[PDB]
Amino acid sequence: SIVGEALEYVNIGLSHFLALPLAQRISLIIIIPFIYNIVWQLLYSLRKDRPPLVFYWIPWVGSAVVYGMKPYEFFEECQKKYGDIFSFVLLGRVMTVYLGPKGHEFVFNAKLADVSAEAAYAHLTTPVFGKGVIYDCPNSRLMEQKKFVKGALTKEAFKSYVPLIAEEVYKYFRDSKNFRLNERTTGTIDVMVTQPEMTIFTASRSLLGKEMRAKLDTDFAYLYSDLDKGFTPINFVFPNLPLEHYRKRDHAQKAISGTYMSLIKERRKNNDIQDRDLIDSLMKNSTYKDGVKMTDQEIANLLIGVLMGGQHTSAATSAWILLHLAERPDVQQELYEEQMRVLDGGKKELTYDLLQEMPLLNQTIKETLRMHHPLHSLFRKVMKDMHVPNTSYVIPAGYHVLVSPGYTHLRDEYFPNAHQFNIHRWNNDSASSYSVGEEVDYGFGAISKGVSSPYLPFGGGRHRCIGEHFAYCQLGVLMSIFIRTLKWHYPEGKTVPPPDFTSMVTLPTGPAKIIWEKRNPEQKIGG
Ligand code: HEM
Ligand SMILES: O=C(NC[C@](O)(Cn1cncn1)c1ccc(F)cc1F)c1ccc(-c2ccc(OC(F)(F)F)cc2)cc1
Ligand SMILES: CCCCCCCCCCCCO[C@@H]1O[C@H](CO)[C@@H](O[C@H]2O[C@H](CO)[C@@H](O)[C@H](O)[C@H]2O)[C@H](O)[C@H]1O
Repeated sequence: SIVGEALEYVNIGLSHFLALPLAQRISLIIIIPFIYNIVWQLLYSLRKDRPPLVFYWIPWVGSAVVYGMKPYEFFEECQKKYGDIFSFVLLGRVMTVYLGPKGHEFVFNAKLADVSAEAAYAHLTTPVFGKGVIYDCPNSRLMEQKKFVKGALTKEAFKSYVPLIAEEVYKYFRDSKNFRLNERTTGTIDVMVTQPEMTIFTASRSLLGKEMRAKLDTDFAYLYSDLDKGFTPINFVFPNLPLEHYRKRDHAQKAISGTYMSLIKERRKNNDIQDRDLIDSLMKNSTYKDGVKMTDQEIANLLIGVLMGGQHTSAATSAWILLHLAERPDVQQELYEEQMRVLDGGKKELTYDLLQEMPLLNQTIKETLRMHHPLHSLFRKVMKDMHVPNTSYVIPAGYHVLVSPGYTHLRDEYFPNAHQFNIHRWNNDSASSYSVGEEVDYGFGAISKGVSSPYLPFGGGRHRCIGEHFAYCQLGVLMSIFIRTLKWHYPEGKTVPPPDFTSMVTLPTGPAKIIWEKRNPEQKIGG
């Protein structure tokens, strides 16, 4: 039994390792994890209680590069080889993807005990929004925060928002250097300049109120830019680095939330709390069901998060709407005729109810969100082992699950000719979304119990979006006015750009320029 002499040579070998020249040591510090990673994958591949794991060369990094550049093309290749459930390594994390409607069910309807959104997202959002809200709090708090925000998102609220949003659009056409319709009949714009600007102007005026919109006409607007630059997927890896980008971000968060808090405290002092905006609403309705009240700081931080999330999804979407219509004068013409019919040649004022009578306009939004889901991947951290039904698979705690309704939006099996933009695929189905059957309430209102729809621009289950009707209201007013006021087209040789999958939303790669011209060159915008 010469295991003793073998154990002596183990200790001897461990000693001889340290006497290697330093280059051989570093070389061994690199070659040994690499070889072990390959060996580990080969062994892992033997497992039958695990989904197939995408092979990768660089330890820790995994498939990060190819996933980040072209996630849908990555998914399609993986789907061909391995089917609908497969894992990949992403910067030290194991991501289990479940494609298609069954994956929507597996992730969006997973048990609260099994998965955690806030554990996946906290580092992404908390340094931008501030503490105590959205993902920096337990799920039950998030549920009620969504309930609070929904209280300012009623039909009656949208009826008041429409003329406010319309006013802001017309003001932008009049005053922005990108347009100046009283002085120019044609111009060239970068839609990733105009649309983020129009989106924050319209959303601040309606959700935040006249005071906070007024602020955007000052140097305070630079704080919003500074905060917007902090809203980036780099926060997943580097939420805080001692650089200037980060300190500009933190400073802006303090100053913007400070501005909101100043208005909040001034309103309470003056007893000036009406039903004007989301701030009024949160001042009157922000008590959790255990009787704890949101602080003024948490109210402000929630306002930041709502406005920032709504900012990126909606600005990206109206950019894509403009870009797809720039090569589709037929759609512009069809939309214009609908406007003339619904609004009696323009003699009728746009109202929230009339927006509902504009199916083609709404189908255009719907179809843009099919082809351009602003969020290509949604994440949950796995908290308890999950059995994948009808498989032998178990997804262990410490893994992440990734769901991608945006991938299914682009599958021919569910949307024939899925890479053609065609608003008429939605004829007699112009609703922003539809609960086909039974409903459930997680704390913010009854929503569809099933999430099997191949079309889920707004997600589903407890984390489902509550801004869908605001987004359609905002996008609808904005596009109604764009269509009635302008025609637009591409400069020669340009077409729809491909998306940027490394940004917070799948926005178009730039510079994405269109040329506009006034339908009525003599139309003037008053005020
Ligand atoms: C076209 C516009 C929009 C799209 C496509 C969209 C999409 C989504 C999606 C897919 C989710 C689910 C996220 C997940 O499961 O991880 C979500 C959540 C949410 N969205 Fe939106 N959104 C849009 C606009 C807005 C707007 C305008 C607001 C606010 C006014 C908003 C506020 C929220 C909130 C509060 C949540 C809940 C997050 C959670 O429960 O974890 N969204 N949105
Ligand atoms: O903002 C994100 N998720 C919060 C969000 O739901 C966004 N949102 C939804 N509705 C409106 N905004 C949210 C909810 C409530 C709020 F109040 C504020 C919010 F903001 C998100 C952003 C980027 C990625 C992402 C993932 C992978 C990726 O690819 C990679 F890794 F870079 F390669 C790129 C981006 C995922 C989620
Ligand atoms: C015969 C004539 C008389 C018939 C009666 C007609 C009643 C008309 C009143 C309709 C009610 C709408 O009036 C009021 O609108 C505001 C929006 O401005 C809604 O307000 C809602 O949105 C605002 C703004 O986001 C939030 O601040 C607020 O917390 C929320 O409740 C009120 O909830 C609603 O009560």
